Amino acid sequence: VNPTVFFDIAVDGEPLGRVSFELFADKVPKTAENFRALSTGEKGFGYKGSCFHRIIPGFMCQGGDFTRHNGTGGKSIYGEKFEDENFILKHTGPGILSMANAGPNTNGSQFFICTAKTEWLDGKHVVFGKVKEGMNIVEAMERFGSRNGKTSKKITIADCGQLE
Amino acid sequence: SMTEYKLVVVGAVGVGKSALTIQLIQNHFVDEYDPTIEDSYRKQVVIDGETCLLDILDTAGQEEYSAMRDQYMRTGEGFLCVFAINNTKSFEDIHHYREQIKRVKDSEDVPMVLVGNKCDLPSRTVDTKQAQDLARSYGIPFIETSAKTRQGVDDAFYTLVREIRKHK
Ligand SMILES: CCn1c(-c2cc(N3CCN(C)CC3)cnc2[C@H](C)OC)c2c3cc(ccc31)-c1csc(n1)C[C@H](NC(=O)[C@H]1C[C@@H]1C)C(=O)N1CCC[C@H](N1)C(=O)OCC(C)(C)C2
Ligand SMILES: Nc1nc2c(ncn2[C@@H]2O[C@H](COP(=O)(O)OP(=O)(O)NP(=O)(O)O)[C@@H](O)[C@H]2O)c(=O)[nH]1
Ligand SMILES: [Mg+2]
Repeated sequence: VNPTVFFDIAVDGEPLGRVSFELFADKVPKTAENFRALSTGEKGFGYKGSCFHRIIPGFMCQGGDFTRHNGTGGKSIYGEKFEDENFILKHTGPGILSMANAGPNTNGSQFFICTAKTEWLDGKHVVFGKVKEGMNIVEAMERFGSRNGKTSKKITIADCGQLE
Repeated sequence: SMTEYKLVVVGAVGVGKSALTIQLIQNHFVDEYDPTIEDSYRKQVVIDGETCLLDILDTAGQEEYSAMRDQYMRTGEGFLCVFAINNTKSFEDIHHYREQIKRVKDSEDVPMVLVGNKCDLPSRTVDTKQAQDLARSYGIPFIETSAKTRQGVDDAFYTLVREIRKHK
């Protein structure tokens, strides 16, 4: 049974709402496990408190740098980086959850949520989940973004964990 | 008002386009890698006694979006063509950037400067003579730089302004 995790999103510290994700442990178990563990914080570190540093309307919301909080950092539960598990799943449309990277086999903790189909990322970023509930929260996050991704308010993961 | 110069910084991923620009604008060195989407900066300087306003477009080196460079090449007045002296592929990528700029602007005469960056590192794979000969065949200046030590940073951007002045 694929796990489900949640983010409680805040905007300059004020609550916005909850987004939940199904993680495709049945297709990308190692990548889903990394995101699951970072969402519970069970290794002593993870997504809680971190921000969405890059939001580009029409494309995606990107976050997950909990080590440097500036979009350059992040780390996996396996080490600083880990390999591309597979590219079976595609960036088919809004709600797709996929790993950010700086080239082949550089997955850490940064991730992005698609707000449109981004098919040219297929075979370069590992898709491993999708928004289950709260896509309207992701839609609402877009207006705090901009052409180059700079955000006009601080969009943070106020709380996060695994749902039963 | 002072004359404005539209400078555009181009080159392969990781050669130091942003580190050079941020050194120019903010006088410090970014050690971490923050991959660029697109950033714009403004700075006034004095060059050869004349005060002017630099408008700098710091571009992404991502090969995936090479088709989308044509629009900022249309707008730009001069191009800082950056490679890293320890990255021979980035030196080879220079030809494709210059060819793309010439094609987009439909001119053999576009203000450009060749910049070999990271000259503080000991792992040099592109010889100074190699880059100097390439720049001579293009008819443009060649400047060696380090965003880390600041060597040549002002010189690279100011030389590009002088190239635009000679063209205009
Ligand atoms: C040409 C302008 N440009 C554009 C672009 C592209 C288009 N089209 C392309 C497709 N056709 C069909 C239509 C037109 C239109 N408009 C723009 C933008 C709005 O024009 C300003 C993009 C982009 C991406 C990078 C650099 C320049 C870029 C870049 C720079 S590092 C990168 N990608 C990958 C990025 N690594 C990291 O962060 C590393 C640090 C961490 C560890 C990464 O894992 N992710 C996740 C996936 C999304 C990606 N970030 C990102 O942000 O994509 C932005 C997007 C807008 C989706 C694409
Ligand atoms: N030693 C040294 N490192 C440098 C120098 N210039 C840049 N770097 C380093 O090289 C890495 C990439 O630099 P960056 O300026 O981001 O390169 P870029 O060309 O803008 N990359 P992109 O095309 O993704 O936007 C960073 O770790 C940066 O600190 C330099 O002169 N010397
Ligand atoms: Mg850059």
